[PDB]
Amino acid sequence: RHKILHRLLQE
Amino acid sequence: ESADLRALAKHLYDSYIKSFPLTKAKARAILTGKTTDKSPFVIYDMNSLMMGEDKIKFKHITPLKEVAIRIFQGCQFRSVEAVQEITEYAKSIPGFVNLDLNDQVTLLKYGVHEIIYTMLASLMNKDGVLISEGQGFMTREFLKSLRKPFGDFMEPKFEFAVKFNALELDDSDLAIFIAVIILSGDRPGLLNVKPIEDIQDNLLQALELQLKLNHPESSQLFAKLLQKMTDLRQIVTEHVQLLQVIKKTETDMSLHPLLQEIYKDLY
Ligand SMILES: CC[C@H](OC(=O)N(Cc1ccccc1)C(=O)Nc1cc(OC)cc(OC)c1)c1cc(-c2ccc(OC(C)(C)C(=O)O)cc2)no1
Ligand SMILES: CCCCCCCCCCCCCC(=O)O
Repeated sequence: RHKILHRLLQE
Repeated sequence: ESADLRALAKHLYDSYIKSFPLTKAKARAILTGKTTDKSPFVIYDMNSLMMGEDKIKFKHITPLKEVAIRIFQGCQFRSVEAVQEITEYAKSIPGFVNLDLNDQVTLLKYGVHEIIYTMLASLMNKDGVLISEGQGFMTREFLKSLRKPFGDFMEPKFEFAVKFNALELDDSDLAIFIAVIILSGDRPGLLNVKPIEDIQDNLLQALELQLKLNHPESSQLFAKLLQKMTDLRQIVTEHVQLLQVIKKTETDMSLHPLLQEIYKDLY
């Protein structure tokens, strides 16, 4: 869950 | 000591300047006409909205519906970019990226709307709001005049903004205040509160010092500001309920998937 947020945070 | 708290303040300010293209400084220059720059296009009715489209068109984005819906959709594209900017800023807050990734998610998820309303106030006066990075100025009465429930959607944000803007914070103050909001140890579902509260404690000391130094004649600005932090949650809960209402009563629109992520399982 929160795939985009995870992506933004790990990016 | 005090010195370290000043270094934190300055580190946050520089990060803030990197993360958010349109500052409160730039916005206030535009709104007072103290800029050399061209005046923003005023949108005060449907006709003026239409004529301004080419000048407020962000990133050459074009619709593939009624005005109320199109306004809401444009507001969505801006909000998504605000979320991205706030995420980048958060990762500059010392210690934040060392937190459990699930807690980073939770902090952003509950914090971004509080910050968006804080930063929206920098773009508002009692008569309207700057849009498309200062290129347009949408009147408050025009937003009120939209059909329900859209007509009453932005009005809460204006009432907040008028009171908050009276504190006369600048970007260097806001940079720390925003970091304080993100590092809130009482967000639902946090796994490990302690290191969040440790960071917030430092941020809060940094904010108190900053306010003392930057507004020496403004007594109890720190305390006035902390009370607004508790009011922001209400504008957010209220806002979430309205979104819930429109998501049911308006099948002709839908939320960007990023905004879906944030709004779901929220209040
Ligand atoms: C009716 C003009 C409206 O513009 C805004 O409201 N804008 C400028 C904007 C335009 C396109 C993309 C991003 C921004 C705003 O900035 N609105 C706005 C309003 C606002 O108060 C409500 C606050 C705010 O931030 C401070 C911004 C707009 C929306 C669109 C639009 C463009 C593409 C769209 O794509 C899809 C979803 C595929 C579609 O066609 O359904 C849908 C709508 N084109 O123009
Ligand atoms: C949901 C209502 C507001 C959503 C529209 C975007 C508002 C925030 C954009 C702010 C851009 C940062 C610049 C600033 O405000 O200083």
